[PDB]
Amino acid sequence: QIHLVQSGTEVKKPGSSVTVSCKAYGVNTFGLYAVNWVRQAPGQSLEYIGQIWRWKSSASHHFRGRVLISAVDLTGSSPPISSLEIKNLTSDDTAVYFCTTTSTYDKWSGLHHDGVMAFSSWGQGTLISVS
Amino acid sequence: KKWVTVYYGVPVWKEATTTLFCASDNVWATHACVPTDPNPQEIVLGNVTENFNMWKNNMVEQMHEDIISLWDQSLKPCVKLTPLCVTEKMETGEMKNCSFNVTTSIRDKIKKEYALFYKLDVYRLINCNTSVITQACPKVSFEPIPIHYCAPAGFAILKCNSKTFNGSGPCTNVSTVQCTHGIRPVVSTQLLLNGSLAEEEIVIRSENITDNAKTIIVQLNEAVEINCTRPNGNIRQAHCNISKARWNETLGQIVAKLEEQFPNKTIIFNHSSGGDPEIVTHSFNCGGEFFYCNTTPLFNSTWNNTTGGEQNITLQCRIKQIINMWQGVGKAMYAPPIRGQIRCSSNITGLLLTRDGGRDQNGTETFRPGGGNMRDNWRSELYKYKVVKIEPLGIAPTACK
Amino acid sequence: FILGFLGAAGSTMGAASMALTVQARLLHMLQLTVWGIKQLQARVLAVERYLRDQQLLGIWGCSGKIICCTNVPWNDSWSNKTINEIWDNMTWMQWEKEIDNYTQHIYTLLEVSQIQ
Amino acid sequence: FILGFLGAAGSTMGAASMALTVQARLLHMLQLTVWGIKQLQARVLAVERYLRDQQLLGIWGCSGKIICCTNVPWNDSWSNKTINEIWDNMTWMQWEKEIDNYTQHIYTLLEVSQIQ
Amino acid sequence: FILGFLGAAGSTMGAASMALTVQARLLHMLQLTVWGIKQLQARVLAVERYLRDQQLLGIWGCSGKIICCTNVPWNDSWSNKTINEIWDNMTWMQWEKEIDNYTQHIYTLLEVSQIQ
Amino acid sequence: KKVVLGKKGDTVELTCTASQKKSIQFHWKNSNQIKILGNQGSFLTKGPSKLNDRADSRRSLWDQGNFPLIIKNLKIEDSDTYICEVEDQKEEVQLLV
Amino acid sequence: DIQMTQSPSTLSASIGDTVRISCRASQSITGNWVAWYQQRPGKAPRLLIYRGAALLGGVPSRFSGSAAGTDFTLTIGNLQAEDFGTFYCQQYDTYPGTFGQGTKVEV
Ligand SMILES: *[C@@H]1O[C@H](CO)[C@@H](O[C@@H]2O[C@H](CO)[C@@H](O[C@@H]3O[C@H](CO[C@H]4O[C@H](CO[C@H]5O[C@H](CO)[C@@H](O)[C@H](O)[C@@H]5O)[C@@H](O)[C@H](O[C@H]5O[C@H](CO)[C@@H](O)[C@H](O)[C@@H]5O)[C@@H]4O)[C@@H](O)[C@H](O[C@H]4O[C@H](CO)[C@@H](O)[C@H](O)[C@@H]4O[C@H]4O[C@H](CO)[C@@H](O)[C@H](O)[C@@H]4O[C@H]4O[C@H](CO)[C@@H](O)[C@H](O)[C@@H]4O)[C@@H]3O)[C@H](O)[C@H]2NC(C)=O)[C@H](O)[C@H]1NC(C)=O
Ligand SMILES: *[C@@H]1O[C@H](CO)[C@@H](O[C@@H]2O[C@H](CO)[C@@H](O[C@@H]3O[C@H](CO)[C@@H](O)[C@H](O[C@H]4O[C@H](CO)[C@@H](O)[C@H](O)[C@@H]4O[C@H]4O[C@H](CO)[C@@H](O)[C@H](O)[C@@H]4O)[C@@H]3O)[C@H](O)[C@H]2NC(C)=O)[C@H](O)[C@H]1NC(C)=O
Ligand SMILES: *[C@@H]1O[C@H](CO)[C@@H](O[C@@H]2O[C@H](CO)[C@@H](O[C@@H]3O[C@H](CO[C@H]4O[C@H](CO)[C@@H](O)[C@H](O)[C@@H]4O)[C@@H](O)[C@H](O[C@H]4O[C@H](CO)[C@@H](O)[C@H](O)[C@@H]4O)[C@@H]3O)[C@H](O)[C@H]2NC(C)=O)[C@H](O)[C@H]1NC(C)=O
Ligand SMILES: *[C@@H]1O[C@H](CO)[C@@H](O[C@@H]2O[C@H](CO)[C@@H](O[C@@H]3O[C@H](CO)[C@@H](O)[C@H](O)[C@@H]3O)[C@H](O)[C@H]2NC(C)=O)[C@H](O)[C@H]1NC(C)=O
Ligand SMILES: *[C@@H]1O[C@H](CO)[C@@H](O[C@@H]2O[C@H](CO)[C@@H](O)[C@H](O)[C@H]2NC(C)=O)[C@H](O)[C@H]1NC(C)=O
Ligand SMILES: *[C@@H]1O[C@H](CO)[C@@H](O[C@@H]2O[C@H](CO)[C@@H](O)[C@H](O)[C@H]2NC(C)=O)[C@H](O)[C@H]1NC(C)=O
Ligand SMILES: *[C@@H]1O[C@H](CO)[C@@H](O[C@@H]2O[C@H](CO)[C@@H](O)[C@H](O)[C@H]2NC(C)=O)[C@H](O)[C@H]1NC(C)=O
Ligand SMILES: *[C@@H]1O[C@H](CO)[C@@H](O[C@@H]2O[C@H](CO)[C@@H](O)[C@H](O)[C@H]2NC(C)=O)[C@H](O)[C@H]1NC(C)=O
Ligand SMILES: *[C@@H]1O[C@H](CO)[C@@H](O[C@@H]2O[C@H](CO)[C@@H](O)[C@H](O)[C@H]2NC(C)=O)[C@H](O)[C@H]1NC(C)=O
Ligand SMILES: *[C@@H]1O[C@H](CO)[C@@H](O)[C@H](O)[C@H]1NC(C)=O
Ligand SMILES: *[C@@H]1O[C@H](CO)[C@@H](O)[C@H](O)[C@H]1NC(C)=O
Ligand SMILES: *[C@@H]1O[C@H](CO)[C@@H](O)[C@H](O)[C@H]1NC(C)=O
Ligand SMILES: *[C@@H]1O[C@H](CO)[C@@H](O)[C@H](O)[C@H]1NC(C)=O
Ligand SMILES: *[C@@H]1O[C@H](CO)[C@@H](O)[C@H](O)[C@H]1NC(C)=O
Ligand SMILES: *[C@@H]1O[C@H](CO)[C@@H](O)[C@H](O)[C@H]1NC(C)=O
Ligand SMILES: *[C@@H]1O[C@H](CO)[C@@H](O)[C@H](O)[C@H]1NC(C)=O
Ligand SMILES: *[C@@H]1O[C@H](CO)[C@@H](O)[C@H](O)[C@H]1NC(C)=O
Ligand SMILES: *[C@@H]1O[C@H](CO)[C@@H](O)[C@H](O)[C@H]1NC(C)=O
Ligand SMILES: *[C@@H]1O[C@H](CO)[C@@H](O)[C@H](O)[C@H]1NC(C)=O
Ligand SMILES: *[C@@H]1O[C@H](CO)[C@@H](O)[C@H](O)[C@H]1NC(C)=O
Repeated sequence: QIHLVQSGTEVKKPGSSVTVSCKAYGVNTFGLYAVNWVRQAPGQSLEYIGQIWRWKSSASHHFRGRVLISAVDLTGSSPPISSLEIKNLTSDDTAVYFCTTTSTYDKWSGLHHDGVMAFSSWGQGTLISVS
Repeated sequence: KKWVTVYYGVPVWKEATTTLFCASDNVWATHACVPTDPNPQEIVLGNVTENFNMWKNNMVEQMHEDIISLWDQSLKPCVKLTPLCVTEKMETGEMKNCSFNVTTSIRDKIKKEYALFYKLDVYRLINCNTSVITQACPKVSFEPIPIHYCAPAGFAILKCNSKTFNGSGPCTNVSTVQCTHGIRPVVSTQLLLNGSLAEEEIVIRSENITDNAKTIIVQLNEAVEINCTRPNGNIRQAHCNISKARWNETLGQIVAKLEEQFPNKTIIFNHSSGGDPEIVTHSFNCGGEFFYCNTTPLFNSTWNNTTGGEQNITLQCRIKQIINMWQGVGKAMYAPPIRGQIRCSSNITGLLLTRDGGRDQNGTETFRPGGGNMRDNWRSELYKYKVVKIEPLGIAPTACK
Repeated sequence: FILGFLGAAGSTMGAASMALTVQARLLHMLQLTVWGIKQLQARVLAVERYLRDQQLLGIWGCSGKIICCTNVPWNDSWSNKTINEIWDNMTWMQWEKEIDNYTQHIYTLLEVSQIQ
Repeated sequence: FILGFLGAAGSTMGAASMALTVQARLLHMLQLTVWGIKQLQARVLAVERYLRDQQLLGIWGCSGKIICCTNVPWNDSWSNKTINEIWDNMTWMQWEKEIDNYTQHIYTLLEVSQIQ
Repeated sequence: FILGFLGAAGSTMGAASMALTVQARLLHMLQLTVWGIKQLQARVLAVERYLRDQQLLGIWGCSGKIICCTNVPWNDSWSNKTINEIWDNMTWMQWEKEIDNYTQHIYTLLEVSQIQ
Repeated sequence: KKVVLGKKGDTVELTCTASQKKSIQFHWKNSNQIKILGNQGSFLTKGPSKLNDRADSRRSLWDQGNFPLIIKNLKIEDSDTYICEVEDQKEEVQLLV
Repeated sequence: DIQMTQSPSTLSASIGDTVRISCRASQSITGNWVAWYQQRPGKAPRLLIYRGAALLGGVPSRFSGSAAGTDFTLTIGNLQAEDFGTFYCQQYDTYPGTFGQGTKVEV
C-alpha cells in the first residue's frame, strides 16, 4: 500500500524559492518506483511538472530551469522523500501541488512508456498563494 | 504499399517462472542432476536496463523445495515428529454456523460451542495431532557439492555485474548466462557459511529498512575463516576459534558502513535475545554432526565512531541430536553420535542481523542478530539472478519488395 | 544454439537483423548410462522445441526462413509511423510493449490469409 | 501430436481444413535408465517420421506448408466435377477410393514439374 | 540416409540430379543400456547435422527444396561457358576445383540478397 | 480492531489469521514498535522487550494459517495495543485489565 | 505536444446512468497510450483506467472504455452515489502529455 503524504500548506511573497516535501511511505526504493509531479491552478485542468525516473531528475521543456527536483532514498529512520525546488515565485504560480508514484517494475505493465507515465497513486496537495 | 513481415530470432524477454534444473558434478545428484558444462558461457549486453528485485524472486521457493528434496533423501533422521493438524470420525464442522459438540472427555465427549460467524476451535476448527515417523538410519556422510542451476530450453538467467548491488534498483551492466555459478547447500542459522563474497566492498541490505523486522543481510569482502573441532574429556563437547583482529577489522568496516548510511546514531551489539535455541546458537550441520555453538562473545563492538580471550576467541559448542526441523515444523532424531574427531574449517561470509529500533533516549540502537530463515540464506547466493522467458517471434511492417 | 538470439538487444532493429545473419552464419558402470541419457534428453527437447516453432512458422508460409514476405496488408492504425523512426529510433522493447492485442489480431489474420 | 489428423473424418473437406487449422493452432537404479530411454526412442522416431514427410513435401516445393499452391495443371479426366460437389458432397473416402492410379501419376508429374 | 549422396560421382551433373531424385524417392542388464544409447546418440547427431544444413539453406531462402531458385545474378567472370558444356562435359570435380574463391564470394552475395 | 480484557495473572489469547496455509513469516509488535515475537521460517524467536519470558505462541497452528499469541502473567504493564503484520494486515488489538 | 480535447465538457446524470464520454486527440494514438482519472472535490485525483482497456484492481468493475484512433470512450456502468467525479483523460504517448478538460456530473 502507498500512503503518500506531503508537508504543510504555505503562502508566499513574490520573488523567492520554496522546497515542497513529499514523503513516500510503503515504497521499496526509487529504483523500482518513479516520482512524477503535477500542479493544479484553482479552477483549471491539471498540469504536468516533472519526473525522477531512474534517478534522472528533469522538469518539462516549457518549464525548464525554474523548478527542478531532488529525491532521497530510504535511510535508517527516513522513508523515501522527494523534494521540489521552485525558483522565481511569480503571481500566477498560485496552485495546489501534487506528487505521484508509479510502478516501474515490469516493462510490460503499461503504466510507463519510456518515462511518459500514468500516475498510480496520489498525495494530498499543498496550496501556494501570493500576498 | 508496405505490409506485414515476420521475423524469427527476436530479442524480447518475459518474466515467467519455471522449473530450473541441476547441476555440476550417489543418491540425489545421480538421480536428479546433470553433469557440468564447459564454462565460460556468457553474453554481455549493451544498452539494456533490466529491473532487478531480489526480495520478490521466484528462484527462492524452487530452490527451497529442492533442498527439501535433498535432505529427506541424503541425511535421513531415525524418527520424524511432524504436526498433523486436521479438521477422529467426522467432517462435522460443515460449511459454518455454531453449536457442534465435539471434544472434552478423551477426544469423543461433547463441547457444544457458540459462534455463528466462526473463529477456530480445537475461521473454522482443527483438532491437531502428531504424526510420528521412524526412518532409517545408515550413518550417512554429507558434503555440500556445488550446484550449477542450469536454465531449461528456451529460457535465460539474467545477471547483474555492479559490485554495490543493493538487490533492488536497476542494473545497467546486465549479462546473460545459461547456467548459474557455484552454489552449495549450507544451512546455517545466525551466520553465513561457505558463501560467495563481494568483489569491491561489503554490502548491507534489507527487504525494508525502518521496518525493523526483516532480516538484514550483511555480505563480506574479507574471507574470515572459522575452525570448529571436537577435542575431548567429554563425548559431546566441541569448540570454534576465530581470528581476533580480523574480526575487529570486519566489525569496524561493518559499523563504518552502517554509520555512513542508515544511521546517524550510536551502535550496540548483543546476542539473540531468546526463543527456540537453534537461533541463540550458531547452528550448522557438519559431517553428520549438528553443532550448536554459543555466540555471545563475537558480538561486542559498542563503538563511538572515531577479558574475553583477546587473540584466540573460543566458542563453546554442544553437539545436539534431537533437532528442530527447518524443513517443516517439528523435531527429528538421527543416529547416535560419532567417536572420532571432526574438522569443520569453514568461511564466515556474512551475517543475519535484525534491529530493535528505538527508543527516543537512545540514541544508540540495539542491533541484536536474528536468522532462522533458510530462504534468506539463499537470497545471498541467488544474488543477481532473474528467470526470463525468451520469445523469438516478431512482426515488422517493411516494404518488403 | 538458441542462446545468442538476444545479443543485439538494446540496439536498434536493423543492426539486430545483421547480427542475426552473422550469428546464424557463425554457428562403463551405471554412471555412464546415467550421465549419458540426460545429454540426449536435452538434445531431443531442444530439437523438438525448434521444430515446433518451425511448423509454427510453416503454418504461415514461413518455414525455415528467418525473414519471409507474407501476404497481409496493414490496418493503418497499426503504428502509423515513418520507416526511419521504425528502424532507427525504437528497439524491440517499445514495440512489443506497444502492440500485443494487435499482434494477437495479426496472428489471426496471418492464419486466415495463409489458408487462402 | 499426430493423433488428431483424423478428427474431422466423415465430414466434408473444407470443414476438415478448418479443423486442421484449429487443431494445429491448439497444439536411481536400472529401472530409471530402462523406463527412460524408450520415451526418447519414441520421441526420436516420431520426429524422424515427421521430418521424413517434411522432405517428402519439400521435394515438391511444399516444405512446411499444410496447404501449398503447386504448379501442375489438370488432365480433364481427373474427376471432371463442379467445385460445389467437390467440397460439399464428397468426403476423402470416396476420392481416395476413386483416384489412386491417378495419384501415382500425379506424384510423377509433380516431381517432373518440381525439377523444372 | 546420407550415404547415397555420392553414387553418381564421376558422371555428369544432370544425371546426378536425376539420381538425387531417384535416391530421395527410394528412401535386461547393463549391456542393454550400454548398447542402446549409442544408437540413439548417432541418430540424434545425424538429425542435428541434417537440421544444421537445413537452416544453412534456410538463411538463403531455400529450405524445403533440394533444387529451386535464388535471386543473385552473375558476374560474367564466373565460369563464362555455354550450358551444353556446363551440363554435359564437366563433372562436379572440375568445378569445385575451379571456383572456390568465387564460391566464398557467392556465399556472401547470397546472404546479402537474402536479407534484402 | 478488537478489545480483549484479562484481569491479572491469567493467560490471554491473540490471533492473526492468514489465508495462505504455508506458515509464512510474520511478526507481532507493541504500540511503540518493539517486537514481541517473530517467525523465522518454522522456528520461534522472542522480542527484546519487557515480555521476553512470559510471551508464548502455540506452534502447530502455523500450518493452518492460524497465528496465535499467548500472553501469561498479565498485570498493569500490558495495557497497550499489539499489532499484527503478516503480509499487510496491520491490525490493532488491545488488552486491558 | 499532442493536444487532447474532452467532450462533453459538462453533463448531468441521474443515479444509474451509462455516461459515455469521448476524449479526442489531435494525432492518431496507436498503442492506446491514454489513461482515465477521477477527481472528487478536495481529495486526490486517483487513476481509474490505464492503457484504455485495462482496469486497475482498486477501481471497481463498473468502469470501462474503448478506442477510436483519435477518440477514446470512457463508460460508466450503473452509476452509484460515490462516483460523482470530475473526470480527466491523460494522453501519455509523447513527452510530456497533457490531460483533458473535465466532466463535472450533476443530476
Ligand atoms: C543501492 O545502490 C544504488 C546505486 O549504488 C543507489 O542509488 C543511488 O541512491 C542515491 C540516494 O542516496 C542517489 O543519490 C541522490 O541522487 C539524486 C538525484 O540527483 C540527480 O539530480 C540532481 C538535480 O539535477 C538537476 O539540477 C541540476 C542543478 O542543480 C542540473 O545540473 C541537472 O542537470 C538537473 O537539472 C543533480 O544535482 C544530481 O547530480 C549528482 O550526480 C552527478 C553525477 O551524475 C554528480 O557529479 C553531482 O555532483 C551530483 O552529486 C543528479 O543529476 C539527488 O537529488 C540526491 O541529492 C540529495 O541527497 C544528498 C544526500 O542525501 C544531498 O547531499 C543532496 O544535497 C540532496 O539533498 C537535498 O535533497 C534532499 C531530498 O531528500 C533533501 O531532503 C535535502 O535537505 C537536500 O535539500 C536541500 O537542497 C535542495 C536542492 O537540492 C533544496 O531544495 C532544499 O531546500 C535543501 O536546501 C542524491 O544525490 C544516487 O544518485 C543513486 N545512484 C544511482 C546510480 O541510482 C540506491 O539508492 C541504493 N539503495 C539502497 C536501499 O541502499
Ligand atoms: C564449508 O566448506 C568446507 C569445504 O568443503 C567444509 O569442510 C569439509 O568438511 C567435511 C566434513 O566436516 C570434511 O570431510 C571430512 O574430511 C576429513 C579429513 O579430510 C575426513 O577424515 C572425513 O572422513 C571421515 O568421515 C566420514 C564420515 O564419517 C567417513 O565416511 C570417513 O571414512 C572418515 O571416517 C573416519 O574418520 C573419522 C575421523 O574422526 C572417524 O571418526 C571415523 O570413525 C572413521 O575412522 C571427511 O571426509 C572435508 O574434508 C572438509 N573440507 C575441507 C577443505 O576442510 C565445511 O564442512 C563446510 N561447512 C558446512 C557448514 O558445511
Ligand atoms: C517499510 O517499513 C515502514 C516502517 O515505517 C512502513 O511504514 C509504515 O507504512 C504504513 C503503511 O504503508 C503506515 O501506515 C499509514 O500511516 C499513514 C500516516 O499516518 C502516520 O503518520 C501520521 C503523521 O505523520 C501520524 O499521526 C500517524 O499516527 C501515523 O503514524 C496513515 O495515514 C495511514 O492510515 C490510513 O490507512 C489505514 C489503513 O492502513 C486506515 O485505517 C486509516 O484510517 C487511514 O486511512 C496508515 O496508518 C505507517 O505509519 C508506516 N510506519 C511509520 C512508523 O510511519 C512501510 O510501509 C514499509 N514498506 C514496505 C514496502 O514494506
Ligand atoms: C543485551 O541483552 C541483554 C538481555 O539478553 C540486556 O540485559 C537486560 O537489560 C535490561 C535493561 O538494562 C535489564 O532490565 C532492567 O535493568 C535495570 C538496570 O538498572 C534493572 O534495574 C531492572 O531491574 C531490569 O533488570 C534486564 O534485567 C537485562 N537482563 C539481563 C539478563 O541482563 C542488555 O541490556 C543488552 N545490552 C545492551 C547494551 O543493552
Ligand atoms: C489426535 O488428537 C486427539 C485430540 O483429542 C487425540 O486424542 C487424545 O487427546 C487427549 C487430549 O485431549 C489425550 O489425553 C489422549 O491421550 C489422546 N489419545 C490417546 C492416545 O489416548 C488423538 O490421539 C490424536 N491422534 C493421533 C494422531 O495420535
Ligand atoms: C560489465 O560486466 C562485464 C562482465 O560481465 C565486465 O567484463 C569483465 O571485465 C573485467 C575487467 O574489465 C575482466 O577481467 C573480465 O574478464 C570481463 N569479463 C567478461 C565476461 O567480459 C565489464 O568490464 C563490465 N563493464 C562495466 C562498464 O562495468
Ligand atoms: C554463552 O556464554 C555467555 C557467557 O557466559 C552466557 O551468557 C551469560 O553471561 C553472564 C556473564 O556476563 C553470566 O553471568 C550468565 O550466567 C550467562 N548466562 C545467561 C543465561 O545469562 C550464555 O548463557 C551462554 N549461552 C549458552 C547457550 O550457553
Ligand atoms: C588460535 O588457536 C590455535 C590453537 O592454539 C592456533 O593454531 C596453532 O598455531 C600454532 C602456530 O605455530 C601451531 O604451532 C599449532 O599447531 C596450531 N594449533 C592448531 C590446533 O591449529 C591459532 O594460531 C590461534 N590463533 C591466533 C590468532 O593465535
Ligand atoms: C488488448 O486486450 C488486452 C486484454 O488481454 C489488454 O492487455 C492487458 O489488459 C489487462 C486487463 O485485464 C492488464 O491487466 C494487462 O496488464 C494488459 N497487458 C499488458 C501486456 O499490459 C490491452 O490493454 C488491450 N489493448 C488495446 C485495447 O489496445
Ligand atoms: C549504446 O549506446 C551508445 C551511445 O548511446 C553507443 O556508443 C553504443 O555503441 C551502444 N551499444 C549498443 C550495444 O548498442
Ligand atoms: C583455521 O584453520 C586453518 C587451517 O590450517 C588455518 O589456516 C587458520 O589460520 C585457522 N584459523 C585460526 C583463527 O586459527
Ligand atoms: C579495534 O582496533 C582499533 C585500532 O584500530 C582499536 O582502537 C579498538 O579498540 C579495537 N576494538 C576491538 C573491539 O578490539
Ligand atoms: C548524523 O548522526 C549524528 C549522530 O547521531 C548527528 O549528530 C548528526 O546530526 C546526523 N546528521 C544529520 C544530517 O542528521
Ligand atoms: C565485551 O564482550 C566480551 C566478550 O567477547 C566481554 O569479555 C567483555 O566484558 C565485554 N565488554 C563490555 C564492556 O561489555
Ligand atoms: C561517545 O562519545 C560521546 C561524546 O562525544 C559520549 O557522550 C558518549 O558517552 C560516548 N559513548 C559511550 C558509549 O560512552
Ligand atoms: C582454540 O583456541 C584455544 C585457546 O587458545 C586452544 O586451547 C584450542 O586448542 C584451539 N583449538 C583449535 C582447534 O584451534
Ligand atoms: C574459503 O575462502 C578462501 C579465500 O580465498 C578460499 O581460498 C577457500 O577455498 C574457501 N574455502 C572453501 C570454499 O571451502
Ligand atoms: C497516418 O494515416 C493517415 C491515414 O490513415 C495518412 O494520411 C497519414 O499520412 C499517415 N501518417 C504518416 C506519417 O504517414
Ligand atoms: C468436362 O470436360 C469437358 C471437356 O474436357 C468440358 O467441356 C466440360 O465442361 C466438363 N464438365 C464440367 C461439368 O465442367
Ligand atoms: C561469355 O559467353 C558468351 C556466350 O558464349 C560469349 O559470347 C562471350 O564472348 C563470353 N565472354 C564474355 C566476355 O562475355
